[PDB]
Amino acid sequence: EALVDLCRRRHFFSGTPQQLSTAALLSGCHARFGPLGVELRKNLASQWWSSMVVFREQVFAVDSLHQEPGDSAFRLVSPESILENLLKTSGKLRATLLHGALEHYVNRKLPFGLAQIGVCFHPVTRVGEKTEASLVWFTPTRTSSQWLDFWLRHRLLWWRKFAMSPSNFSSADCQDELGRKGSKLYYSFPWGKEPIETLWNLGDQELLHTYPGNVSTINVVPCVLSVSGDVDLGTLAYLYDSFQLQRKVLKLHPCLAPIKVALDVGKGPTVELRQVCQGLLNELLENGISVWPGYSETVHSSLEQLHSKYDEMSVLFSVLVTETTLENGLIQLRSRDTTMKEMMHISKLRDFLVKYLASASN
Amino acid sequence: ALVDLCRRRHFFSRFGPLGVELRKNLASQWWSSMVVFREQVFAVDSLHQEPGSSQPRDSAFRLVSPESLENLLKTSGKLRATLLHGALEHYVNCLDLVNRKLPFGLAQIGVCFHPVRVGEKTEASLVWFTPTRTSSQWLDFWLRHRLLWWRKFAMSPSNFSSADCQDELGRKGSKLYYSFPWGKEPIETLWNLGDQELLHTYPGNVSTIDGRKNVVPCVLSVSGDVDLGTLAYLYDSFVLKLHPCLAPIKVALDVGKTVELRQVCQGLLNELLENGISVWPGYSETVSLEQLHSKYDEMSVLFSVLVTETTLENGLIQLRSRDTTMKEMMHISKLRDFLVKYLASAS
Amino acid sequence: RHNPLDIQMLSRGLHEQIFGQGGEMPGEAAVRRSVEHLQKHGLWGQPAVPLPDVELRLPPLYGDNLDQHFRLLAQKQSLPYLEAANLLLQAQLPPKPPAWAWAEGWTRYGPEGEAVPVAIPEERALVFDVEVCLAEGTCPTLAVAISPSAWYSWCSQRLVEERYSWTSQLSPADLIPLEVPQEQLVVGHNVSFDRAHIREQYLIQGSRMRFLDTMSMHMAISGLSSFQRSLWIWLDISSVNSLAEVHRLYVGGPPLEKEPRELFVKGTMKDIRENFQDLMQYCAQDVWATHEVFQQQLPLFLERCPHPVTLAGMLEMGVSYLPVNQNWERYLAEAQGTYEELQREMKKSLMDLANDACQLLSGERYKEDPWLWDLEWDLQEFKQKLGPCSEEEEFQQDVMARACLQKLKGTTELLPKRPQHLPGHPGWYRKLCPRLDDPAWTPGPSLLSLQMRVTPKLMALTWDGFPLHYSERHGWGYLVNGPYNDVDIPGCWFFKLPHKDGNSCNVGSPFAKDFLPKLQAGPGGASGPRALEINKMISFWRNAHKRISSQMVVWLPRSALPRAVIRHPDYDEEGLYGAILPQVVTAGTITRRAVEPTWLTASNARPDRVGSELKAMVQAPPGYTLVGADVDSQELWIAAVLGDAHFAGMHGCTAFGWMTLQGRKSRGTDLHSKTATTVGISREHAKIFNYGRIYGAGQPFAERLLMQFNHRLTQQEAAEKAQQMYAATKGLRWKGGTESEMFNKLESIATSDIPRTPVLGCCISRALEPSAVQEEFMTSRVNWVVQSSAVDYLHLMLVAMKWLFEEFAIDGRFCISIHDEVRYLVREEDRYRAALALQITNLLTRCMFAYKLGLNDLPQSVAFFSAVDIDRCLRKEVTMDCKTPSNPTGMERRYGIPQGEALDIYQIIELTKGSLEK
DNA sequence: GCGGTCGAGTCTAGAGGAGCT
DNA sequence: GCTCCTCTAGACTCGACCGC
Ligand SMILES: Nc1ccn([C@H]2C[C@H](O)[C@@H](COP(=O)(O)OP(=O)(O)OP(=O)(O)O)O2)c(=O)n1
Ligand SMILES: [Ca+2]
Ligand SMILES: [Ca+2]
Ligand SMILES: [Ca+2]
Repeated sequence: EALVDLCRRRHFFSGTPQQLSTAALLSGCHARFGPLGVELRKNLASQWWSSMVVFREQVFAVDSLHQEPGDSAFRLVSPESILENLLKTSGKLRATLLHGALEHYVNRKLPFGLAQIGVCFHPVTRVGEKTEASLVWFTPTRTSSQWLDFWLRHRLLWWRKFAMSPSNFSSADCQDELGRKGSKLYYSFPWGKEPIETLWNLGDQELLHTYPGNVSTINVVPCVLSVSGDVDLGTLAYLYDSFQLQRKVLKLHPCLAPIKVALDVGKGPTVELRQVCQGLLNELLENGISVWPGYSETVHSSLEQLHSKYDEMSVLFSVLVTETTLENGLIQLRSRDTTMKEMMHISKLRDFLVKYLASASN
Repeated sequence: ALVDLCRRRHFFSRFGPLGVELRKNLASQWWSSMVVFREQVFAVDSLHQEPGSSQPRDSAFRLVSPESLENLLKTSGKLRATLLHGALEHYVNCLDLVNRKLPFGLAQIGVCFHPVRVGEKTEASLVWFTPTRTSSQWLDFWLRHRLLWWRKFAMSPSNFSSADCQDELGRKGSKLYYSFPWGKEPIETLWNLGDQELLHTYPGNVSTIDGRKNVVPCVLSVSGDVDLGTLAYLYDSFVLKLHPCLAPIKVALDVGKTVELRQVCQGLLNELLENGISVWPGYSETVSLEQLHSKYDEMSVLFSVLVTETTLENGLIQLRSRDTTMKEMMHISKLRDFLVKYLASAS
Repeated sequence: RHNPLDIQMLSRGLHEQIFGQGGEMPGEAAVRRSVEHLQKHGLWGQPAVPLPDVELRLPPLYGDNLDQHFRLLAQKQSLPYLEAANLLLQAQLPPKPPAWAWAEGWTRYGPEGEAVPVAIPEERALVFDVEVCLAEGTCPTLAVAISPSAWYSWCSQRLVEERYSWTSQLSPADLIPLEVPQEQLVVGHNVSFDRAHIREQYLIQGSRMRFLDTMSMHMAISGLSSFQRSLWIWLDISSVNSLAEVHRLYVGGPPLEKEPRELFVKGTMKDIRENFQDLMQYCAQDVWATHEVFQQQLPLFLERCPHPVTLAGMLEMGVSYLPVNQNWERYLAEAQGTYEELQREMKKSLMDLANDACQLLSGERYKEDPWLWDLEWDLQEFKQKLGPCSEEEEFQQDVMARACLQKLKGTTELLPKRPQHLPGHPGWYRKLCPRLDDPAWTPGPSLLSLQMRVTPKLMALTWDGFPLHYSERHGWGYLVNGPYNDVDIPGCWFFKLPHKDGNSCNVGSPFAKDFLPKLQAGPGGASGPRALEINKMISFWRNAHKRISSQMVVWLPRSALPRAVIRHPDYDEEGLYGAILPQVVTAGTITRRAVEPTWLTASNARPDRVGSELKAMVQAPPGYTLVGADVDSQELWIAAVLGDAHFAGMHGCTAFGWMTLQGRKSRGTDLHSKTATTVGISREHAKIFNYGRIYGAGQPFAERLLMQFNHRLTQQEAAEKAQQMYAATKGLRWKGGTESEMFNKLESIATSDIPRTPVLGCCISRALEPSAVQEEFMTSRVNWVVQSSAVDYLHLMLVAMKWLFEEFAIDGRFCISIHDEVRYLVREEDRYRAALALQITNLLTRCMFAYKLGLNDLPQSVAFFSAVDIDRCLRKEVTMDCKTPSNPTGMERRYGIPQGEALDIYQIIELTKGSLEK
């Protein structure tokens, strides 16, 4: 079975089969990510945000509107007023977050960064939207090449960190219209390599057409590196990479998997076991471990199908609370990677999960 | 006044960096309390633009490609005004997820575009697909639960209020309120729309549009303004005593009484960040202790940590609390556990 | 412009000013025999297109012939240094002073033992020995030296002052200053260690001080081959390279005391600061032994190496100099980072293989896996010993659930004191996965590694499509060195993995260095083959990262860089420039071939080898060009002209000489391609086999090598192949082979009473003469003849190039001679004058080699360098971009090194108008 | 009192040389 | 063709300690 069929069945992907085409996926004109896909994309954005603004000094946060003031960008025309006046004063949707970052330039050291995650609109004319995570890194002119090289390898290491096969995340070199230098990350999708992330060593030009007035506002007038990764395309890259391209399992990184614990109840008595499982679920959630309540599911299925379903959904750990749990506290914990069943005591379960999820992230 | 304090401390720009962090915390609390803790409530992702209707009565701005006027109101997409219509298109999408077991919920925190120019507000919408007979019961349940949620993080839960009103079609609904200093502004609103709303988005077969029987749910919409909600929590908390589960910055490290202290602070900061505690690295600042106290109070920092020469001699770090403004001494290895325990107990 | 064999000899413009006017013409019988020999192999009657003729005004050759010209050149070169060697040979030395001075610089003690403040020895001859504490750093600690009528000592500031603020950055201000601010000779045992710790030798401009090594002269006089070294641990006339054994062999008497208190290999700063007065005494006695053995060796060396070219080349072969820049630290940092990253990737692939291997437990599927069937899969058991709800009801249900959970969490009274360790996992897994209670626990098989007896089963390694199997009795083999019957695997034949020590040993790691050329991951899964690719990528840096990372780089500041760098616009104030002075012994073998493990290697940059661009990291400073010219088939041509001189008086009279001269690689008519076509092997292996055959390696060596390169070749088939491959070239004794006269001359000049190199006349080692060793080590002597002739070729090249550089004032310097390559660090303006100088040096060297053999002629083919690579970083071709797993973007993209131009003699003449004047 | 478990001890194969440290 | 030195890491064996 192809990956996209799996990610559509297990709600990583949403949309009609006419929207599951490669061009439709890579264009962004339809809501492609199902619930689990949105949760995985949120995990990816969280990893990006922590590793780039929290674990990283001199990088900050930026808020930008979905409308650039005053190109192929779509225009916002008020139907109350409804051609010459529609292209001079009408607002325009943003195509990249770079111009939003340059608006928050100071609002006084160097180097620094202005990282942001948001939605950008792409002509496809239809309208396509992609979630872009942009780091706009300012450097003195001399160090720009060195900082570009450092950002290229750091971003490549970050993208390969969660990757089962780090070799697929390739890199290259490119030049833009004005001859500026820049690199371009890739992922070797089965059809071909796509630029999940690009870096452009934008010169002094960018601060000129966003601050065309006094130059004291923009003491070296810094360049711009414009690191911009596509987290929708990145999420699809990690959905293709986790699949082996046996047992169908999305070997997603424990820091990216949407569902980490999958509780369940063995047999009768139903009321006591379900009360215990609810208490355990409340215990897990307080620390911050994302659980999938499988005990409340009225659709009953064999253990094999349940385990296969949890494998496909990239569930790290599967917990079973049987009637014997009421006596001593032994719950038959199972792990996705090995598929081997433990008999861990209740008091150790939460601590073991926290320790595992702290070792995986470090 | 409060506006000056929010402006200087990066809460007001609208939302400064601390304001955006507080809004992110508020959205995360909403998400947890309405999706994670709450059963059968899921996430919905939908595009910002709408397919585009033929009715000129809509005030939503249209999307026109510059590469191409009476046809601009026919086949040109428009920006969404409310998240309600986006949720209704995922009804089938999340129907199989719950195995078509009513009731089930859809939640989403996105951007809504309303004509002010074009204005953008961050609306956190809960759309509940309840059967018709239990419509008012679930409506009152959600009303009281949302009122409790909004009062929980507030120092003064009396300012938050609720009231009723009626829709254009005579449909009954409840509106939550916050008593702003200039007067009540509804930060949330609940309507009992009924099966009519689901009828429009699914004009086709009825079977795809509650015990063993299946009925078209009496779709009621719970929509809250987390931008106006963040404004309400900034007004109410006024020194800003924001909630520990909402405050943007938990810990403010520093130094006092050099390179060894720098490394100690670096290790402490790295441990705190690895655990998951947001920290303000005040040791990296360019340069009084009372001024730092005032600054961390205005920024709503729960605890100010001071690392001094004694931290090398004894391993004890001075800890100051925003709530009590008193000094405490603790060993470095037990600061992380103390902070985690305090955050867990605050929730 | 032609010879009796239609081979286009040198043009009359050059020949009339190189060889003799009258000369001598080969007789009718000689020419007839040569033509018969050429026509017997079919090489006679295959004319080739003529190269365009060259008209140059060569520098006026001194003396009468080439031989006198060289002799005068080498005498003028090595005159002031042989004088210093003689001064040191006969001298009177005061006794070692009882005490030493705890100064900061140089110290000298004479008859009075006065505390003389010295900064420079100010002497032309100083035996030397530098002492460096290995643990603290490569910076010197102290050194004791002797000049005639003096005793010297210098101790670093790292000892006189006890502060620990010492950086890993190395600058010449931390080293031993010897040279004065003219000619000098500095002597020692393994001087390449001393020179690397000298300050004035880390400078881009050349130095007028030359270094002579007692180990090198010993290896020339009475050295031992590696087999003879093994047999030694002729016995009374030779010794091993160690100072004590050499002193016992030459001087004898009271043995040198090897200190068991090794306060320099496993000691600290304090261990030396305390036993200073005893470590200096040991160093002083080492210096005394070196001086005594130098006295016993120098007359022997000058007797056994009479030609001044030998000593001059040795004095210039040992001043190698490799410049570097700040990209060396980037090379090391990126190579180590990529090594660690690929090690993590390989470990994660191994853990993933293990995780995918557990699932064989389900249903006991492991019993059919060809690799994991014999592991321990045992299991252990645990032990022990409709509507909403009101707020009040919701609170009550929450409290009840939490209370039930807390009640359940109190039953720990039955669990055992010591928790079990993963009883649900199979037996072989619990070993891999760490203890759940460890303070450094990580999930999964976090202890898995390549060296374990599991990894070549999780990778499912297949040797020629055969799974790898381990037996305690025999070692790592495979299942289908013979079918051992100790192993009783049902239906399989346990063939051991071939080992470099034969079939009497055991193999414990199929990831050893010997197995790199061969061995692939088997069934599905893209993590096994990826792990093997990671292993092959890292192998080089794994086995040689200690040496490369520990190379004693010294970064010069702007206070010592030449003006031809600061003014050059490519120079940046934020880059550190320096050099690496390779620690190479000038005569490290019986051959006198220089030996060094890292720099002097045949390995070059590859797209499948981490850190393999190390030579490409020798980047000339801004303004300098690494003008160099790999000698086009050096040793093959040397052996060819030897055979030509033996057979007749003209080039090409032997089939080997024709193939070397008239054969071309484009048509596959040269020696290597002809051998490959006749046998059916690749050119890379044919090159190794041919160069080994030129060294006198016997037929059994060829049989074993053919078995090794192609394991499908049996013993009998390899024997037949090697016999046919040697009969066509060596011949039957020889006569009837293309190299009959070549090998006959080699054997005749190796079996003489005192074997000599036919060009310079240097003598073979006393341990290999027919009197001392009788008729033993024929292969060693035959190899020595050709390889020492090649060393004589290098000596002639160095003498000629130094003469050309000094006469015409070329701002150059010898850089390195990696095997046959010869690189020069010439300034950018002189890159064409230096190219012409290298062409003239090649011409004169070939003419000298032919003249000392009596050929008295030279073909136009070999008269000049094919291409003098003008470049800025060492590399085989100027078009290479040096893409490696540690350098994915290439050389030009990453390090900003533009490609250079591989010129030619005609282009050089057109650029320089044929004249080397300025 | 006794079967399981754990920390050396011994052995062997490989890897830097057969020189300087 | 044939050995030597030390340093490191993986595996079988051994007795000594301990909870049932
Ligand atoms: N089996 C071998 C092969 C090579 N060498 C060394 C000694 C020679 O000095 C040098 C010769 O290498 P070349 O670069 O001259 O090889 P070719 O030029 O013949 O290779 P090709 O003509 O294929 O480029 O290599 C050696 O000692 N033993
Ligand atoms: Ca020495
Ligand atoms: Ca010594
Ligand atoms: Ca060559």
